[PDB]
Amino acid sequence: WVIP
Amino acid sequence: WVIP
Amino acid sequence: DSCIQFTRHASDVLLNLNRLRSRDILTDVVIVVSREQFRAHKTVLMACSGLFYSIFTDQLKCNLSVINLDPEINPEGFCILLDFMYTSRLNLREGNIMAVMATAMYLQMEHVVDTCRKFIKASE
Amino acid sequence: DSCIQFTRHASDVLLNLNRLRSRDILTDVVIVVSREQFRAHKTVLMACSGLFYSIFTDQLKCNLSVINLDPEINPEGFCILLDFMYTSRLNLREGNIMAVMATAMYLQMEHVVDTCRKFIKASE
Ligand SMILES: O=C1Cc2cc(Nc3nc(Cl)ncc3F)ccc2N1
Ligand SMILES: O=C1Cc2cc(Nc3nc(Cl)ncc3F)ccc2N1
Ligand SMILES: [Cl-]
Ligand SMILES: [Cl-]
Repeated sequence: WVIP
Repeated sequence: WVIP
Repeated sequence: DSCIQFTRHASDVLLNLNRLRSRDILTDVVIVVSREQFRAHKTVLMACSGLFYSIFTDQLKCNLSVINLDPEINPEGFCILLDFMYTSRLNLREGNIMAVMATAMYLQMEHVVDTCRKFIKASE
Repeated sequence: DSCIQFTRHASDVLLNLNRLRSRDILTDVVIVVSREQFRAHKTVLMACSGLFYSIFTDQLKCNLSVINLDPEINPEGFCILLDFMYTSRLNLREGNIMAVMATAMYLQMEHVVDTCRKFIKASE
């Protein structure tokens, strides 16, 4: 999961 | 396009 | 094999499937979550959720155009997860995390259940 | 928004859609390319091809379960492109590049037409  |  | 691969293909496919959903093109099921209704594509639901995969591989249920979820399921939680299915983006907030995690457990969306568990653990 | 994003989601969705195709689950159209038949999901075809997007948004054609392609289309070229739609991988070879490029022009798959043009230019 990432900060888009 | 890339070499997978 | 000796194939070449277009990096953005999967993301571009998903973006187009979400555009079809927006535009109500070839949607083939209504998911009912108490008083709310959500239109979607069975194949996208099956590709994202272990519960929908089991439902639409059943020889009788595969033919239904309406699926009613358990009355305990929160419509906002379902909406957030449906948007995630079609976009890869999850609108996880302090005010919705419990409903989102409960919905993802029911729908059998293991990566979502995983990030919810991690975000909850961090606040404890 | 303040969403989080699961990097592998789109790729995992596409992998599952290809598993449904393998297993002939919820396929809803047959594409006929002379003597050959290919089963697929209309939504995946529309998401990848400008021609299929136009076909299945037409109020009459959206309801057809069989689509016959132009007799000039090469079945192997179509097969290679259908596999690309469901996997992001293109089996481009000296022996098939002309048929693949012609098929991608007909199907309106601009990124494929682009890599074919580049590979042809490099050999000239
Ligand atoms: O957490 C999750 C997400 C999820 C999706 C699927 N989907 C499919 N699985 C297979 Cl093997 N082939 C085709 C599919 F559409 C099954 C189980 C689960 N569990
Ligand atoms: O080279 C290409 C690939 C391609 C795919 C599509 N697909 C869709 N386009 C839109 Cl805007 N919304 C939903 C779709 F399924 C249209 C045109 C083209 N041309
Ligand atoms: Cl997930
Ligand atoms: Cl393309």
